[PDB]
Amino acid sequence: EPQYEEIPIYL
Amino acid sequence: SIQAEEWYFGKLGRKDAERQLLSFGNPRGTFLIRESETTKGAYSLSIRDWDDMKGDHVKHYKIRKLDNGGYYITTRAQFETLQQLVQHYSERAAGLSSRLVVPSHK
Repeated sequence: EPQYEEIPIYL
Repeated sequence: SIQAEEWYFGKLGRKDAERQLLSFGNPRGTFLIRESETTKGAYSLSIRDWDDMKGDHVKHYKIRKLDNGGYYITTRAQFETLQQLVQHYSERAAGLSSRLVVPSHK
């Protein structure tokens, strides 16, 4: 249950 | 008193933001802001994105803030205020699907 889109940064 | 009428509305939530953009407001690419009621009181960046397969819609980007002074929706980039970050995002998205309001509420 996501509440907001958090810009990722993984490979 | 930031734009208070373009990329930031005030102390709004995600429910009013979705019905605030779809219920008469602007087309897609419109990213507004508002206080997130998820935490003690963080900020937010709602977005409008209609599609040719369901109707209009609206997403959101919970904005956070460093106690040292660093507004950032993503820790990849922070700023000093919401007007200064809307200033930088105005020329760039910063990393989210789209940047702050694209057009002009005018």
